[PDB]
Amino acid sequence: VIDAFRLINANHEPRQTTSNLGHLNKPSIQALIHGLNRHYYSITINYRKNELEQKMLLNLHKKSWMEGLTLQDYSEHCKHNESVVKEMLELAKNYNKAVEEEDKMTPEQLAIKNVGKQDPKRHLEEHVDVLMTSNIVQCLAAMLDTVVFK
Amino acid sequence: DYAKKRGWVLGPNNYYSFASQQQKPEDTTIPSTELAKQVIEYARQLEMIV
Repeated sequence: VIDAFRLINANHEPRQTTSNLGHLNKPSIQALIHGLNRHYYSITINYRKNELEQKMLLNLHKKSWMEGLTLQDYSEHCKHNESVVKEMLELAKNYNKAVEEEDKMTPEQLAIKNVGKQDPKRHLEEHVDVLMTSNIVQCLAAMLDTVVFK
Repeated sequence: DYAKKRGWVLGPNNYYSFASQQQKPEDTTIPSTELAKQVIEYARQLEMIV
């Protein structure tokens, strides 16, 4: 949240118009209340950047290369998998207990069925995505290493 | 003559080995390229728009 200003004198229109470049921002209610376009006027802000700035701003979030080919402590892998599956067991039970409804529930009542109560479907979707991504990545790393280093 | 026709060692008299071992295949090399392709295809089908 940022903006650039300048002062309007006591003279009419403060500035002249030869494009739509001024009128693209829809000034906020608070700024108007506190004096915008009455005592001061805004100016468009441009964040233009050169080539080397662009190249380093892209290079901040980049980890070392070794991190790419590091496996996980396999024991921790298995513990994580068994924990999530032991959660999916109960989530599947609740999914069953919840699909049986949705017929004996008013079309409006459903929109409130899920407020303060776990929903099995969404959690199952999240856990399935997590499990499947993690396992695929670990497997691929293991195979890729198995080949690269002798 | 019939033993000659077939691939029999013709050992001691009336003693010919049939090589029932079938080489007893035990060597394993961890075929990886196939496994890597398989996994990348899982990921492909997982992330494409269907």
